[PDB]
Amino acid sequence: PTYGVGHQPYRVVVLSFELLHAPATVCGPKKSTNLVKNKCVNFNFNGLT
Amino acid sequence: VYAWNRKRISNCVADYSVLYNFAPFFAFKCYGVSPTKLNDLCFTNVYADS
Amino acid sequence: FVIRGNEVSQIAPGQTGNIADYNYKLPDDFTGCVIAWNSNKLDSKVGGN
Repeated sequence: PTYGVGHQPYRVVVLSFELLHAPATVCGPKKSTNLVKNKCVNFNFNGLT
Repeated sequence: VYAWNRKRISNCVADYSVLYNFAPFFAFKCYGVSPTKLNDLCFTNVYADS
Repeated sequence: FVIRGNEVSQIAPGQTGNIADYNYKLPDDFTGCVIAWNSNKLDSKVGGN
């Protein structure tokens, strides 16, 4: 505890994300709406806008 | 700061990985070079201003 | 993991050093986040931990 701040311990957590093309399993709390076809709309498929 | 000490360092082999042990500082900030590439390249002389 | 304060900058893509070379190496195409916080009140004891 008597060392300087440069030698103090630091806890490190590294969160690595996966941009794969497999079906997504970890998705955020954003709710999903219904599906509309044959109409000019904005779409958001698994973060693909 | 108005009488900063200048020391000339020459004719020696410099290992820059011991300054972390010497002093408790976070970042070894450098401007013209990178902190991790200071053992490959080498200069003529180096001056330390304290 | 837990490291020193001097070795926090080594946990990054494209970084070389003692930790990044012998303990934990990150990919150069890394896509993720790094979190580091001081733990001087948890990982430090008098006489050495």
